[PDB]
Amino acid sequence: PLTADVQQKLAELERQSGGRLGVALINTADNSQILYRADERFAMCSTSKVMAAAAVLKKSESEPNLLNQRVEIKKSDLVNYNPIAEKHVNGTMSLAELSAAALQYSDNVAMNKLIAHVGGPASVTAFARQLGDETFRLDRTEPTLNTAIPGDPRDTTSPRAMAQTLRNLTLGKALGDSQRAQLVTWMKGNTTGAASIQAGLPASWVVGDKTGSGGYGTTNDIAVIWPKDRAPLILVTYFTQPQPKAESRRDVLASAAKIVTDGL
Ligand SMILES: *C(=O)C/C=N/[C@H](C(=O)O)C(=O)CCO
Repeated sequence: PLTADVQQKLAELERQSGGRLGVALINTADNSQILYRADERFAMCSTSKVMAAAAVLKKSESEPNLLNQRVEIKKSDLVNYNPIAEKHVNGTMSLAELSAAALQYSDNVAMNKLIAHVGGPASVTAFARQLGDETFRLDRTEPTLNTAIPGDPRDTTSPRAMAQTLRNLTLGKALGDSQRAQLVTWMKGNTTGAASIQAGLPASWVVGDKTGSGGYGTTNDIAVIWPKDRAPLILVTYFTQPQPKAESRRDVLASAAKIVTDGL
């Protein structure tokens, strides 16, 4: 996986941080991968929002507007973490606005609206299947999909599956050129990821990422990364802990990112 003192470094990091670490890096320069527990299941938490927004982008390829469609925001709709959907109670938001809100502020009402709109969690899972992702499963809505209970396969995927899917979505041809560019723009505009993968990368590198967090101190990040003068990287870092109310460890994701981008 590079020696494998990248593997030894990740093993150290995992053990030192006392949780379970999952990493999948794809280097598009030569198609190489660095994998650490990349076939184990992890709770996606808010990183699942990329798949929901992508499912909507894919449907917009056959429903030419779609992104302009308005969605009512109700008082009762508040799950709550929803920093954007609140400024529109008893108003509406477009699907474009809900996508942006879900992806860039991790708005949980926005996620629920995306899920509802494609047909529920099973239809988000079906979109993943149509992409050839056989591992992704979305089972619940916000906020329960973030429980992240050990042994619970609901709302999980593997780092390898999520890295390949994210590659196909942001760089490959899973989406139309227009829709791919929209997804990349949204993720590049993320506001929640400065302390996660980005914290472990040279400051000049451009990152589009989606974080996630949940029970058991689950701390996640999935990213497309353009180091300059370099071919892009896809990096998935998933991290979960054993105590139910463990605190977030976004620094572990930053360290994982440093480790696997070393030599690059
Ligand atoms: C996506 O990762 C955002 C979700 N965070 C969840 C929530 O919906 O409340 C949690 O933080 C659960 C407890 O950490």
